[PDB]
Amino acid sequence: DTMKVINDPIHGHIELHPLLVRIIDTPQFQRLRYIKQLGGGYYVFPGASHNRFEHSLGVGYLAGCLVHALGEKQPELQISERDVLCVQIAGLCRNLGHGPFSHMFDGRFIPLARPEVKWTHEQGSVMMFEHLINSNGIKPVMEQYGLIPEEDICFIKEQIVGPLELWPYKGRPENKSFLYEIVSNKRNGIDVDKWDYFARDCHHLGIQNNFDYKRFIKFARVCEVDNELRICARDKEVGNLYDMFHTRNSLHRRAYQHKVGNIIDTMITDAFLKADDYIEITGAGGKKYRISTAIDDMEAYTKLTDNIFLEILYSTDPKLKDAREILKQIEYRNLFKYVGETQPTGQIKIKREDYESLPKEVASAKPKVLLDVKLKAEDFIVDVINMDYGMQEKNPIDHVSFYCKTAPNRAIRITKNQVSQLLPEKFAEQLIRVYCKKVDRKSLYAARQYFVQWCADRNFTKPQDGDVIAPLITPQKKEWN
Amino acid sequence: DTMKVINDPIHGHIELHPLLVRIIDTPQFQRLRYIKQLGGGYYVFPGASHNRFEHSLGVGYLAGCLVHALGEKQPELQISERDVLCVQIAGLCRNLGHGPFSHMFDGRFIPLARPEVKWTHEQGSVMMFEHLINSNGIKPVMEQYGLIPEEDICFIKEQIVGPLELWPYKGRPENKSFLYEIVSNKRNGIDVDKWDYFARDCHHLGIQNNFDYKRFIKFARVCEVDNELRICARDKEVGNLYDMFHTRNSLHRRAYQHKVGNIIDTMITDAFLKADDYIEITGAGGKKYRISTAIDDMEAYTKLTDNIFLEILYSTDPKLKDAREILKQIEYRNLFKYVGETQPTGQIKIKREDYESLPKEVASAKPKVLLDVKLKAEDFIVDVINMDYGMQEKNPIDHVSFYCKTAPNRAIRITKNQVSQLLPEKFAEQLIRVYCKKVDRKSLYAARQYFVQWCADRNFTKPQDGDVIAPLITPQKKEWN
Amino acid sequence: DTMKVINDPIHGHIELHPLLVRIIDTPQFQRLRYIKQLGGGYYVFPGASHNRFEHSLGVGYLAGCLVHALGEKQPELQISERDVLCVQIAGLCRNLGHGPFSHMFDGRFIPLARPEVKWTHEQGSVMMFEHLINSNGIKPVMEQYGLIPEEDICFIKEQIVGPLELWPYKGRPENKSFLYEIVSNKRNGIDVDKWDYFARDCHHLGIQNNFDYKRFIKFARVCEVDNELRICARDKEVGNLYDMFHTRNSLHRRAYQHKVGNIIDTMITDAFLKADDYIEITGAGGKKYRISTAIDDMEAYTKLTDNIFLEILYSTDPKLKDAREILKQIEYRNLFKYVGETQPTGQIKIKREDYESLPKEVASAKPKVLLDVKLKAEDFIVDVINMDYGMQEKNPIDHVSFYCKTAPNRAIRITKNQVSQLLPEKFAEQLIRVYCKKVDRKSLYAARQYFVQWCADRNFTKPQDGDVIAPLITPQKKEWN
Amino acid sequence: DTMKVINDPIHGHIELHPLLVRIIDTPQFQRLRYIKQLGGGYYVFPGASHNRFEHSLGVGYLAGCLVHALGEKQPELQISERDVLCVQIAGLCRNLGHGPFSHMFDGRFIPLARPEVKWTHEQGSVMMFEHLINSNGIKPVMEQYGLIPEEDICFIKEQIVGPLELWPYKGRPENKSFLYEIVSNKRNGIDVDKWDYFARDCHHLGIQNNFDYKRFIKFARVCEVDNELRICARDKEVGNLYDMFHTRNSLHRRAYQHKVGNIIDTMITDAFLKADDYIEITGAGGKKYRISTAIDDMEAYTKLTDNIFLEILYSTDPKLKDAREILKQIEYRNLFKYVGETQPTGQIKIKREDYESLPKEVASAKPKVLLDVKLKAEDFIVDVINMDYGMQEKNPIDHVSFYCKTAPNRAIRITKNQVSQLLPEKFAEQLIRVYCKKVDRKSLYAARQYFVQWCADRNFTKPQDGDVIAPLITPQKKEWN
Ligand SMILES: Nc1ncnc2c1ncn2[C@H]1C[C@H](O)[C@@H](COP(=O)(O)OP(=O)(O)OP(=O)(O)O)O1
Ligand SMILES: Nc1ncnc2c1ncn2[C@H]1C[C@H](O)[C@@H](COP(=O)(O)OP(=O)(O)OP(=O)(O)O)O1
Ligand SMILES: Nc1ncnc2c1ncn2[C@H]1C[C@H](O)[C@@H](COP(=O)(O)OP(=O)(O)OP(=O)(O)O)O1
Ligand SMILES: Nc1ncnc2c1ncn2[C@H]1C[C@H](O)[C@@H](COP(=O)(O)OP(=O)(O)OP(=O)(O)O)O1
Ligand SMILES: [Mg+2]
Ligand SMILES: [Mg+2]
Repeated sequence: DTMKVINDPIHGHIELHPLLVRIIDTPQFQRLRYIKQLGGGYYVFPGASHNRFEHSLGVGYLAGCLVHALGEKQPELQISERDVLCVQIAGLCRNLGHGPFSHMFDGRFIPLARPEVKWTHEQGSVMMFEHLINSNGIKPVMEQYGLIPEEDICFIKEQIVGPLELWPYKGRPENKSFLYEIVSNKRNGIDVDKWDYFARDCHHLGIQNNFDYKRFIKFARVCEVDNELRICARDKEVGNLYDMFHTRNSLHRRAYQHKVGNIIDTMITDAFLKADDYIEITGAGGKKYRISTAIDDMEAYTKLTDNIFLEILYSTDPKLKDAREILKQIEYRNLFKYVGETQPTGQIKIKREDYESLPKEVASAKPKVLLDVKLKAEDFIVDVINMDYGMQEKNPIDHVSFYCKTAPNRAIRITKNQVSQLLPEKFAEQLIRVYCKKVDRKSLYAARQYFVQWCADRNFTKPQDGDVIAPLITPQKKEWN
Repeated sequence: DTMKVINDPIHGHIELHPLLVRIIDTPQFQRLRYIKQLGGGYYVFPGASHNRFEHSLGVGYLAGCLVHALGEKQPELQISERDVLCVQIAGLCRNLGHGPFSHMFDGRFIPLARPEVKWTHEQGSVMMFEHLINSNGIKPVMEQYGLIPEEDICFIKEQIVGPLELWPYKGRPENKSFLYEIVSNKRNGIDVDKWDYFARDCHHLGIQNNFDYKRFIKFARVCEVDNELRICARDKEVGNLYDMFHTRNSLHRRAYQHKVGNIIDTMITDAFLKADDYIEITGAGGKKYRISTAIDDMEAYTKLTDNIFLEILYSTDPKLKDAREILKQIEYRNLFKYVGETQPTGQIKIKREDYESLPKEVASAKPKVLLDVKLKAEDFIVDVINMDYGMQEKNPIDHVSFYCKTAPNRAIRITKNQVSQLLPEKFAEQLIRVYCKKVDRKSLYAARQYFVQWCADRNFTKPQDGDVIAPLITPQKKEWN
Repeated sequence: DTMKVINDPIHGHIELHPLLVRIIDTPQFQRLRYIKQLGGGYYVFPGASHNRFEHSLGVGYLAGCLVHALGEKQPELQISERDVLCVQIAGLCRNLGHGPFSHMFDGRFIPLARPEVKWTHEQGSVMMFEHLINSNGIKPVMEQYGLIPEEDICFIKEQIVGPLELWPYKGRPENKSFLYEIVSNKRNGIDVDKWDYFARDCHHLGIQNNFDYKRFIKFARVCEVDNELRICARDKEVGNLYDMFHTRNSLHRRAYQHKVGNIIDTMITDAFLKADDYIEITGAGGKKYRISTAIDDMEAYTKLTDNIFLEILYSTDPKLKDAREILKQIEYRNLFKYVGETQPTGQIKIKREDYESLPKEVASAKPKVLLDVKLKAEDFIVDVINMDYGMQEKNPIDHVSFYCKTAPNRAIRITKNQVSQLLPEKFAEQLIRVYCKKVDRKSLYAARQYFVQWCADRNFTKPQDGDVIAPLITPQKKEWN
Repeated sequence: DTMKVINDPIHGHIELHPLLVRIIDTPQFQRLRYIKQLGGGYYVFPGASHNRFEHSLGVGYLAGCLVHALGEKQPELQISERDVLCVQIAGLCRNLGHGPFSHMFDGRFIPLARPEVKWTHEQGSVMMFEHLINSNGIKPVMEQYGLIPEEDICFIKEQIVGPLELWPYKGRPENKSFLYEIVSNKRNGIDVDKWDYFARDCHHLGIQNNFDYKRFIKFARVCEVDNELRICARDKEVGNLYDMFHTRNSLHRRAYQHKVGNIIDTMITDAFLKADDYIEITGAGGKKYRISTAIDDMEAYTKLTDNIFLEILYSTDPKLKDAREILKQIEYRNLFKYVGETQPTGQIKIKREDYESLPKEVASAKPKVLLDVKLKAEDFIVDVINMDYGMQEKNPIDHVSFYCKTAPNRAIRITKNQVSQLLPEKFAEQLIRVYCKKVDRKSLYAARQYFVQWCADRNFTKPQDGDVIAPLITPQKKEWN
């Protein structure tokens, strides 16, 4: 075995060490070719045909770039080939746990199908990784290339999911703490995963990426912070970091949370729920699993991909008729109709436990307007989106360490006010989208009146088109005009 | 209904007329989302996740751009909105007949599964188009927007597949002849289909595109040629056109005929053949079809996409065991091994009827070298590739008309010698690739000796690495050294 | 004369009407080839070799695109070919008044050389335009293509500089008000000039552009607002507009106000001041002008370009020795040294009349630290930069009109709170940079102590590296720590 | 001093070793900021504002990339940091000898002004380099970083211009022969200089680059060939190399030899010739030089840049009136008129000594057509362009060595016939362009008749528009029709 070269449109020619090739050439990894990165986003942005596979290669490549760069600048860190390979493998493998249509599956479907469970793609990645290693005899190959499976497997998993519980990590000691900041940065979110998806998603979406990760890599250094060795950024690059999160937020606003992409994800989720009793996936020892239970057996999960969509769409079984009809309405573009968007005001924050009650509230509103139809709770969908800088209300740049050119080994902190007054005052907000499942002209007119009335009753912000869609409703609220 | 905007990474924001939206939002068209543009190419170029869907949008867009541009420069042509819509629809729909993995299906699978049939994606496109129109009530909508279904449906089909047999077309008269040169140019191959795939494939492959279609559109004009109105290019742009075909050939050499992408297509084709008896696809009136017969019923063909690959891979049926094993070997990257490449010499041309005899010839060669194993015909795959400028031995630029700035309405011809002596002397050639199905070190060593010996016996060109892979064989042939 | 095509790396093949060609092919316009778009920026960003010439072509092109797009969507506006040409010409000609090194000349040099004068490149553009027309016999050519010089020349000038003083414009009536929003938008700054520079500067700088003007053009419409016809943007595009200004601010932070690019501009300005007595530029009737007075005669101003830099650098005249030495220090990269950056706190705002007093304040600070050298006012440079969203403290999106899909003719307003809580709370700030003209190690150490002490005394923000450069100074200030 | 980072739009963030920074920050190098890469090309392609400075940085960067890559793959080569720095410096400095408007100066001007001299930019680069080193105290700095000035300066110069005289080089021995193939490859032309200009020129021209140098670097290796260690390319990459030269030839056809860019270069050259007696450039010890003699004194040559154009344009001296008028006609776009293009036939090859006789031949032709004016030799310009693959009639790929994956240390040769029959049969040709200095309609009509008659008399190829521009002349020649 020798090194392979892969040509990636985003990063160019990437070299893969033979051990990485071995990990990649397994059913568990190759599975990612059949999972769209952006789920339902492809149904709005036709360039977004890309899958988790190629993103994982990129993440693995960049993880290697950063660890190599640090080793070259700072030989005193004693970064070994072994460390590099482990960081690359964690990079390659942090997406292994994704399900059909990526975030649709763990963000919408599993929470509704198995409310009692607490599941994340991160956890799934660790489980799939263990399955990949054991099913394919990778441990001996790791030993052949100088890795120590016991410690290094633990390291790799910790890089993906955090401590499997004071230094809380066992795979490496504090003197190598900075290695835990590369693939999945739990401290402030600044990691190579973002860097790849910014660049790759932009390339495919047809929207231009504003963040320069190559620059960041050039200016990164390791310094001592509170008895840990951590990655620090050059002081003057702080603005670029603020911009990185701004870019992330723009991408969510323009693409990842696109109102129609989301309703498509929602429709697909509904079809999966209606199919979940009837689709069987064979796992370990021939045992049969459902879409919602395949997460319990990695052998079954290996075979759970976007393919399920087409299996349902092309099914002839009358049991799958309701699920199949939903997908067919997607194809004919008879989608649930977007009614509008609003936001909470002041300190008001909508809790997850209240999401189910919201359609009922909308249907209970009593707009003083003449209506041909009356709508019921089940006619409304309410989608609540939490937008933030990756740390709820917290500013991630408060959790970043910097260095200055006159003392490159001395770590410092930079506050928001030392950067600019043009920065956000808050770092989190919620958007509420409302859609109507009845798509005829009269139902939609009515849905608009209910929605705007509900916004007024709850003291939410005025929808942007409120005066046009509900001219009889908006004047009651002085605050709006 | 009003016009929709779609954002495409290649062309930007494309406007779609409501009638086009209606055609697009049907199962027949949306199907193209599940068919990879480059088939097995994705297994070599991980950026090439793109599907026929987005390519079709682009072709439809560019077709519109060119016809609009000509109408704006030359009002005297009397190009109508009706003409524009018809050309856009033909652009959109010329890929409707593609099967799983695009060219794999009509280039390898159908020829082996149904040798008696003569099938092409072009023919399939016309059938799928008719099916799309009839199944979805499109005719009334066409009338609503000023089209005349009888004439215009004929025009659209003729644009895709040529005369459905003097002027041989019925959908438009000779004064609109130039319209037939936009979507699928049967005269010289210069059409909007190439322009989109050059740009889109390059974007995804990570290889840079050298052809500027926007420039070409700016310099295009309609002039009278032999009592037809044809599209002419500005004289000085002739070099750019030679370059366009050079680019096409480079793309085939680097990507579309990549030796490993082709062997993956071949392995997938073999799995399909082994599954063909057992997969059933439901068509019109509940009748059941096979992969190879789905082409006879468009209702069934609608459901025949890349999904078949995963249906086989994930199958548990013991009947599908052999097919499923082939695909699994793809996942583990245990692929048939490439042995080498050579070309015929002089006037020698390999005929299609002789393709089957070639593995037998290779196995019959008697290299004077010590071999642990003897290989048989069934161990060898011989792939013959015809590379040309789109017209067999003919130079397509001999079939292009030009105009000069001093007389923009007078069409002229330009010969190769009026352009450059650095151009090709021939416009067609054949490549022969040999692979071995036995992948162990000793079988591959042997396969190399047989292959090189066969090249020598047939007086084919010396493989580039011949002296390295078969040092005992190459010296016998004086011609090589 | 017929239309010319130009190939631009940003916009592709641009078509130029013959009248535009005639305007372009004059000494007054071609001058712009010898004036760098980014001035001293090229000395930091080596890709920024681009000149005002090519930017002007782009602005003229985009101005045409927008006016054409609006006319095609809304024929009822009665936009004429004449209107289009006039808007294109204003676009082409709004940069004609730039001087050597663009903003350096009217932003730094003229204010210091001729404090009594009030001069702007805008004013210069109008003067140069009039000169161009009269010197080159353009009026007859304009009449030949259907323009009415009296009204249209007025219109063009008004588009550049605003009313040459109710409806305050004379070149077009209120029903064509929207035309005044294309080239130089005095209401909110959203114009084609920005669009071209964002794209072109980014292409040359090596920083990626986040704003999509093509999208914006597609969604733009004209609606009635307060008895004027104005350009409106689609409601949901409001986020993209906020982002456009954010992008502009990032470009200023990263590139246009780069600390070293600015000090280079400052050094060049100083050399020009020292040369201003001795360089003579011949204007109308052989009369001689200086660099600072060439603005009074357009014939002389025509010959005032970046060339002055080299004329000084290559001079042998002993009178120009001091000016020439400054430029030589640029070449050897012996630049004034950047000491640091800080900002005012609270309501504090530095007025233009106080800029001269600032070096003196820095030199008067009394840091309690042992210093080998004492520095004087003349050793310090203080550069005060006003950063905003183009309207001082005002939010430009408050001055934008929108429309919604359900009523495309009805203009509406959108507030900040209807968009996001992640937006800036303020839209303007000031940055203060300090540099030292003594570049030796001991002077620079001292300069750092003075600077930080001055920040503390004035209650400015703590410099980011303050604790490292002045550890003995920073602890006195509790606010900092 | 520590390493600097520069952001280049083509290569990204490039790191510069402190010694390189010192070389760059001198008047001799910074000079290159005032010399356009493409000369008169900017007057046709307005994006091509780029200068030799930024190209030199890129060449220096890529030279470092390649030497680093080879050292990392093959530690047994013993490539030292010293070797790397020397190769970078040669890359940085191989453009130091370019004159105003780059190839215009050594390709047109010097050959006409100083026919007796044999001058090339290469020679100029060595002289400027020596001047740079000596004038700026660089030798000590080189010693400080481990270079040995005697040997290393010799090595650097040899890399630029070849042996200054079996192994003909003194700066390194045969075991380091491969180092001489990086910056300026005298064997086959495949070097980092091309790679940068392909990418950078394309970026600025608005034409897309087809060659992937990063790929080439990844597949490059050093192997023993005829008792030298040389750079070898992977066998299968041979097609990409053919394509690289095809790309180079396309760029010449489309841009570098653009008919109008060339006539502008010719006009500028004529102005320089007319100014050469009167412009004085001050060199060593105050001595005065002319444009054509500044090459004899590097102090003077340091000050000879594109500035000369503007010095002439802006001059008031009546002696410079004729030169100044030529440049003014450029600004008004009153250029010499292109008449047509043709090529020699068969074995016919035009020698340099016959270039001067060609205008006379054109004027002596006797077209049997009625002409209002008779034209003289001095009215015609004949531009003869030799287009090739960099080695006259020779195929450079015959001078490239390859390796195969099965024996990476064994160098091999590949012939054209082992690659493709679609490759050129010849590797050199000549183009003849004719222009007329009389631009009125009747002169140009007449010029066309003379030109086509001359083509017919000389048995050159038929101009593409021949039948249109000279319908009475073309029928006499049966060969044409
Ligand atoms: N000419 C090319 N230009 C750019 N990318 C290419 C080119 N050829 C192939 N690629 C891409 C496709 C793959 O991602 C990657 C692997 O390339 P390739 O060198 O063809 O691998 P290989 O496995 O077929 O060759 P090998 O015989 O060396 O193993 O490079
Ligand atoms: N900010 C953005 N930048 C670039 N492209 C975008 C942006 N938002 C959406 N798109 C792309 C994705 C889709 O292919 C296309 C659809 O645009 P959009 O106007 O969001 O559709 P829509 O159907 O949601 O609008 P409408 O509200 O009229 O229905 O544009
Ligand atoms: N092959 C090419 N690709 C892209 N741009 C090109 C090409 N050739 C020329 N250009 C650019 C340079 C100019 O900006 C613009 C003008 O092209 P060109 O057609 O050569 O004008 P021209 O004036 O020389 O031809 P004409 O003979 O029509 O007057 O296009
Ligand atoms: N935010 C940015 N993004 C991209 N390029 C940048 C950015 N800032 C600066 N550049 C460019 C300008 C230079 O070509 C190169 C390095 O600039 P910069 O890091 O600011 O140098 P510097 O000399 O100001 O820093 P210092 O001297 O503080 O080490 O990168
Ligand atoms: Mg391989
Ligand atoms: Mg610096």
